[PDB]
Amino acid sequence: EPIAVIGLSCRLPKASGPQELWQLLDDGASAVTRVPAWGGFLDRVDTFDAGFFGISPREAAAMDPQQRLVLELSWEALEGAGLVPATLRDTGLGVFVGAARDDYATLYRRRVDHHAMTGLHRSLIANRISYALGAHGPSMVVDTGCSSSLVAVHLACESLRRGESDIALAGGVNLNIAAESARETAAFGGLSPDGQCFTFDARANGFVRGEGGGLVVLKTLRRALADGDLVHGVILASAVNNDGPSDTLTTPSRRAQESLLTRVYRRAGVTPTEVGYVELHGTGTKVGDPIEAAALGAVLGTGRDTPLPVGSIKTNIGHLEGAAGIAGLIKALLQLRRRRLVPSLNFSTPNPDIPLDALNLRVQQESAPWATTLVAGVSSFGMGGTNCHVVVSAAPPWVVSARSPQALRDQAGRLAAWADSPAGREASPVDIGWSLATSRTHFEYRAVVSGSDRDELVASLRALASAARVELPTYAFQRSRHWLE
Amino acid sequence: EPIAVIGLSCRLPKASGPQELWQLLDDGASAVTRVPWGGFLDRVDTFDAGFFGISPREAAAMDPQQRLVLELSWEALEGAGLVPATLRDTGLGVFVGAARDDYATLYRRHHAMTGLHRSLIANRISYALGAHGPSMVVDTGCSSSLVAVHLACESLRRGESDIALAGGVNLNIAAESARETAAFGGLSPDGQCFTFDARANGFVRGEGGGLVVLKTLRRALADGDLVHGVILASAVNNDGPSDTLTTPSRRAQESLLTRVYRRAGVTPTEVGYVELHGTGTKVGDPIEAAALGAVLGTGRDTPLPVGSIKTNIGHLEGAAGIAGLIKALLQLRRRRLVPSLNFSTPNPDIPLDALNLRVQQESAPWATTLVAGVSSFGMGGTNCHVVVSAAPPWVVSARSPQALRDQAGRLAAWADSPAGREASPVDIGWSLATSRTHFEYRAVVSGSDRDELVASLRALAVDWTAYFAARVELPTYAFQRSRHWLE
Amino acid sequence: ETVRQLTAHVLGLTAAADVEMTRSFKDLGFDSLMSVELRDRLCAATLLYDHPSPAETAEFV
Ligand SMILES: *CC(=O)NCCNC(=O)CCNC(=O)[C@H](O)C(C)(C)COP(*)(=O)O
Repeated sequence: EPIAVIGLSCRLPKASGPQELWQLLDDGASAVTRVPAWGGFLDRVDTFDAGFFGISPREAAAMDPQQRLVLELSWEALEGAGLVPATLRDTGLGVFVGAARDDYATLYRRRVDHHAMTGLHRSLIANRISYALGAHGPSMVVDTGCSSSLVAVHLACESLRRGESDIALAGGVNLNIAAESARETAAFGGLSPDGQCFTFDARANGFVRGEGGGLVVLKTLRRALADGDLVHGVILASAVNNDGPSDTLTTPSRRAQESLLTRVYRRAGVTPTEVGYVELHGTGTKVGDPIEAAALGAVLGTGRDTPLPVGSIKTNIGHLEGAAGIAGLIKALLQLRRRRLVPSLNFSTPNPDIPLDALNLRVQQESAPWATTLVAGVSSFGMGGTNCHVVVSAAPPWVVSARSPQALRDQAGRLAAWADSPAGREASPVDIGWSLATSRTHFEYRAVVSGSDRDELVASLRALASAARVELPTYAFQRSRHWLE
Repeated sequence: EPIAVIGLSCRLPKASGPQELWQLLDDGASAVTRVPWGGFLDRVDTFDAGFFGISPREAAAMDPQQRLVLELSWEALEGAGLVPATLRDTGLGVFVGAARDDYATLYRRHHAMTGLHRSLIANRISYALGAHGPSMVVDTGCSSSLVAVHLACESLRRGESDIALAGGVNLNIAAESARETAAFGGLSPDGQCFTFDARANGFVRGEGGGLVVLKTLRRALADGDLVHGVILASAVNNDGPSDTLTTPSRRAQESLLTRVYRRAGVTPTEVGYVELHGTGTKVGDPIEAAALGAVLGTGRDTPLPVGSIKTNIGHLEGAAGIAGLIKALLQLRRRRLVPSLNFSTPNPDIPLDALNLRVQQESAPWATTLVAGVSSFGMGGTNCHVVVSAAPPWVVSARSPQALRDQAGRLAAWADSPAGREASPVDIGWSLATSRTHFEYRAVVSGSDRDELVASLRALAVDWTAYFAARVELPTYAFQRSRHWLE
Repeated sequence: ETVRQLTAHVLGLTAAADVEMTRSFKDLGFDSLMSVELRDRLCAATLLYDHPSPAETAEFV
């Protein structure tokens, strides 16, 4: 049974939103910079708006920043999907978050109140979302590895198909706070000294550090059509398997990937010569990249008149190693929605060990429009051997509210900026007003503007900042520093 | 689609196997002792690295939880009557729930990163067995094992898996974890777990692990496996908007129980036992008792027997669900109810007479099929319930001469035990020939009587399929563990 | 004096000035442990369960 994707949220280096991520990917820019006293690092990871979620500053000080980031991502995802969180209380909403790092606990333990137990456990990452949203559905954290996010997405889809959950939250998160994780990672010697991910390139020497998070809202296609929700995409089928008896536990196996791809394309009703793009899991390594290329050529490259376009998002932001699958799924969904294929960086000379011409595969290194429905595939291979694949097809007076005066003025300014942006110019002002009045929850503080033109409304909103359904620029938080001492 | 459980393995304080666990539970003894307060194992630094082909340095850097899970899976496969060598390149899924990584804390005071990942606890099994099924580790809290069991059952029902290994493990090696547990304020000062009692003042730490083998009931019947039990349904839910993120909710538990007993088709007043999740605290125990009385207590003409294994070994917080499931399976197999310790007077907040519940504090036979329920509530607020009903010449092999003599000794001891006296020697030989794998060093004994065969086995302590019967259990394998600890 | 809301600093709101009356303890953050601690912190000067805001709590004294 197909699963309807209706909304998503993400937080990536140099990309604080889906629009920012699309702008970064379409412009061919890399967010991998040096450590802010190589790799993609977020900005102000120690800042959190604890007042919005009703959390005391003392609890937030010992709180894992990953939990706060996931809570903010979930709030943004539910806001962007047109669903009021207050209407999700006492409902069987499922939460699926895949995390595999707890470096905050190591930082706390290397150098004792009652908040340490609650704030240093992986289950509370999803339990806090369940508590805040009042969800009666299943909530758990799956530890898979580099493919934890895709495993969580597959579990959410299976739960939706079974019927025990009506709305699911699937995604992942990863943060690199402690230098101990970096030291252990460099001990393995799998980091490229150049600090870049040379996917399907002859200069591949390893991957680069990356951090960030992503979440997505999953619902059944029938229920989404019944409720009239705007569908971002359609997940057709997914499957999870393991390499099994390979040469080494770390070394991946081609046969398992081939079988996984064949089985995931068999039940999805998708034949070759109609898949327009495939999201690569390659981390710029000279070991697994040839295996992945050979598997893709054997499964999808065989019997194809035109070369299959391939690419990866790790060339821009890096290997998040805890949220790679959800990031790839978000990139594929954005490409499907915009009907364009973003270029992939770090590709100059083809890998001699990879016969791209023989495998009927080509790396997309130029922004080109997408033409025919369009089918894309996102693959995530865990380090231990777990592999997942997801197939996604394309879908077939202004009131501003906030809990603080400064927050209200920030919301008004951001709304005015979004309206002035060309993205918001494609929607009529009546649609914007309807979305603000129906798809946005009413807070303690509110402001109402009126006018006869869009420019007048924007001017009024900026002055105070000192029916179809359309997207809105999420919520503007007032983050404050909360760190251990 | 009901699931068939055809084998299980466990490692608990003063319980190295299902027989030892049954002996401990029936005798009404407690494994909670002093720190060498709480149940503890003999040793956790000992492992047989040569059995799995693991280098000694890798074993030293290996997480003991991974080794314990691998050993438990091997024991469960050996006792399930399935040859592991025939499980290669098959859709076998592994689901292990773990929530402790104190070995990383010990290391942080190339092999290091491989022996400190929680996911590999399952993934290594897929590497050892060569399985192509899903292998993921689920972190939920105190209900991780039950969640993993439910996920394995659902995967088997869907059809992407043939045989599943579902369970959990938890080890307490670091004193820092004990420090945080004491600072939280949940450890009982008396070092005892008074479930549903008036002396409830916290729980006791416990370490151990468990695993079970899950297969489709129709497929198991077609193959002809020894069905240990039949799991009917399993549901997972969250308390949502409770009073406190830590404080559990009664309405969510009531709804979960109602849905799990409606989906399984088991009406009230025919369930003979319920495995309690009581932690010996005066907060969640009244809520659990009220939920049980409202769901299962109502509409029953007799008091419902309830009990918890935490009164015998203590709270594990990583394998409590699988331990309760194993205890329920053992009770169903033996058709007897073990007593519950640390129970003298009912809690004033718990109206047992009004709730139509009673604590099983005596050893009595079980009479009507028999249906049991196992509950597991997580710390974050995740609840799971599982409903399980009852089923409707000698060759020895090992990889070392010392291992061979140890296996012969354990086999002879099991034969001398009254449990082994119910199986004919021909059945024992058939099980040894077919249900056991032939290792590098094998020996064959000959005799005309059981006593002569046992005496020959103690003295020394080919297509055999066509030589011969039913399938009977055997005392698994005799490991040769060696110390492997970081320096 | 009578109100002397100086023990609210256990909430972590810096000085005891940012704490606001006519509110609810559950919104600003108060579990069982903090409630018990605040009940035992008034020995130097029902009572809290039925009195969410600090105003009614100080109304007793
Ligand atoms: C494995 C696990 O979850 N173990 C703890 C289970 N605990 C309970 O069932 C009781 C929950 N107890 C509490 O919430 C305590 O009363 C607190 C933590 C002291 C908070 O008390 P407050 O709500 O009165």
